[PDB]
Amino acid sequence: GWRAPSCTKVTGDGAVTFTTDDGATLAPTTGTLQSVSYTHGLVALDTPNTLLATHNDELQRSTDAGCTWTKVATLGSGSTWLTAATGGRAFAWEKNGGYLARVDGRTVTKLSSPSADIVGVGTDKARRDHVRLAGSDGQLYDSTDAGATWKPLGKLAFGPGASVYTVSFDPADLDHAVAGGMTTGGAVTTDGGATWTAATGLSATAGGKSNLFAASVSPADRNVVYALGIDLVEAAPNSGAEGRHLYRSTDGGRTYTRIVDDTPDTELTNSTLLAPSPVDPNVLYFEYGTYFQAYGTDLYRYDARTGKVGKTHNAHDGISAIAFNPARPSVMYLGLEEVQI
Amino acid sequence: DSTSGWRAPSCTKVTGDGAVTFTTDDGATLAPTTGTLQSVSYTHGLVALDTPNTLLATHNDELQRSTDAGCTWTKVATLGSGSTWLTAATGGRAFAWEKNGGYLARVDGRTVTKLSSPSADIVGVGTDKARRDHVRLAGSDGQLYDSTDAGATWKPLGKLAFGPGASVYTVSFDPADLDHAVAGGMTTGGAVTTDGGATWTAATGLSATAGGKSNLFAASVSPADRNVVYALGIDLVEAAPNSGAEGRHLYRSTDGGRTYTRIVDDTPDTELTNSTLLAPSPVDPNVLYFEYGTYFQAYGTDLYRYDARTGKVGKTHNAHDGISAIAFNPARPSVMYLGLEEVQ
Ligand SMILES: [Ca+2]
Ligand SMILES: [Ca+2]
Ligand SMILES: [Ca+2]
Ligand SMILES: [Ca+2]
Repeated sequence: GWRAPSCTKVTGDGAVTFTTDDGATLAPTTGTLQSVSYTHGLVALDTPNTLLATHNDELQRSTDAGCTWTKVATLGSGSTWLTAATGGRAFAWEKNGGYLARVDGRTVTKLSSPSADIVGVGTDKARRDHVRLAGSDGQLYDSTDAGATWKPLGKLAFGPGASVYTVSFDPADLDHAVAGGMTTGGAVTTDGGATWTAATGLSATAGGKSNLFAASVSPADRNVVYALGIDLVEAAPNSGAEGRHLYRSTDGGRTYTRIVDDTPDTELTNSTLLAPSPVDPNVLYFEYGTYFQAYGTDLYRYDARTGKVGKTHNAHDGISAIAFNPARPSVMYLGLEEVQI
Repeated sequence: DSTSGWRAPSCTKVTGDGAVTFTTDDGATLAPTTGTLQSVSYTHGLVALDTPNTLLATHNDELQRSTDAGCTWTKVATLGSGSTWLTAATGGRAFAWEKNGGYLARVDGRTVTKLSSPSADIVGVGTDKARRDHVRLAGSDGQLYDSTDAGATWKPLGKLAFGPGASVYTVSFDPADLDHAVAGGMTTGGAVTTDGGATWTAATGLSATAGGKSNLFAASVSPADRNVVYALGIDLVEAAPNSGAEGRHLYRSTDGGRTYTRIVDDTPDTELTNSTLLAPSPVDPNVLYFEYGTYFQAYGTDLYRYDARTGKVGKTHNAHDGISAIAFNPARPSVMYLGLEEVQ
């Protein structure tokens, strides 16, 4: 049922638009985005032509593949991420906060998160009531009643006393997850947290420490993981080297290789958004944007076939979220930021 | 009757190993060097001395000297540290010290006197222009120390800049007044003393939020105006999680370090890091030079020039991996000496 958008202009408040050319042009929106705005929540659902977004605390829905956006509800948090689930369902959650809710069509059920500091959420494609969640100590939690109740699952990803930035769940297999921590680098599980294996390759120095700020298992190939981190040995004081790179694993998160470096031409931060292509395992989108000096936003496209990074530029202050049209993934939905300087 | 003081370099190429060159046009062109800088190299130490046409540099562990305004560089000695910074004193003297280390030595002409630092984690050194043998030093706990015998012996001076358990990225001394110093802390923002650390005023303006936490990584008092201070920091409130904002800016004070205003933001056109080198003009209080460089994708080095008259930043670009130190010709400050980096 899914189709490409049958429009060139979007009817909505300006928080969500789309591009058909990797950001070279953005569809005009009827509304003008107002400061202060972030759009951290944006997903395509399995339901044909249906998307959800959260613009600040406003949950929005489109049922015509992004041509029209309408308010559904106001959520109890002003900064939520979305994770799609089977059957017109999604989970809304505050990254590094405690807010957690379930969306069923347009109905919102606020849940009791088992963690006050959520760093990842994953859903079971085969079992729509099955959902997992990670806390910032590296503990995974499991629910089989659509998030109504929760049990701890498995062991801590890096053992006790660790600070975990992120857990990315393989969309094809919730038993497969990657964790990124402070000084502890990366870890990977394939048995739902029963055992964890430390990743290598995030430092150019054997056994070197690193921060793994963000990770994303490719929906295109369970063996491909994209990551953002700092090699703490490379970032030795007085070196003046930041040590910040993007990385790629091709063995499911066991070993990583540097693929992009933090430069003015490929600008990285500790918060760079990672958007792997859902169909091409070679392709990673990422972005940089700032309102300062009205610099605008760079939308980057990495392709592992050559290792090269292309970029387009637009005038918005940032892109907070990216989703892909399932029928034509070259159509990309962009959730936008506007901050008044 | 003539004196023969400082002059601009009377040469077109530099005879030396390639760690130090000069520019007459803010980095648009760099003087060629006879030698080719080799990996792995950093030149963290570089100063112009008071003595006519004399400079010192440290290229890794090699102390180097020039007596012809940078046209010829020769080895002086191998130092006990491979990463040292230089602070000029009067006449022919400088102090060599390892930032965030314990190595400390005095250079007089070509003579190196190894000293015993009162701190194993040095974050700042300042010299007294009026008293040749008077020097001060800061440790990473925020303690200042005082020596009146050219660094041979030391006594603690004043109180900790921030207090117990609050460590310090830097202490910058006013070159015109060793009683005036700026301290930069981890989450504790900035402080300033005008009485040699007896009292410390907490700075404002490093966070856009009143009382907000911040990191003050680097600070430099203008040699052209004791009230002008340039600084590198992160506004930790602005850098809130999920905001995506890095919170990193350059700042300027016009009251000696009591209050700061943002002047430059971290963008691809004005690239900042937690280690951005700060080099205020020695003669124009409006002008600050700073640097960004990386060898990744052979990006090279941007040398930036901020001017408070207009608020604008200009830049030049060169192909080196980085500029690790900057000094100015005292007689002709548009002549700038650059210490360079090279990494495989
Ligand atoms: Ca960067
Ligand atoms: Ca704007
Ligand atoms: Ca930067
Ligand atoms: Ca090089």
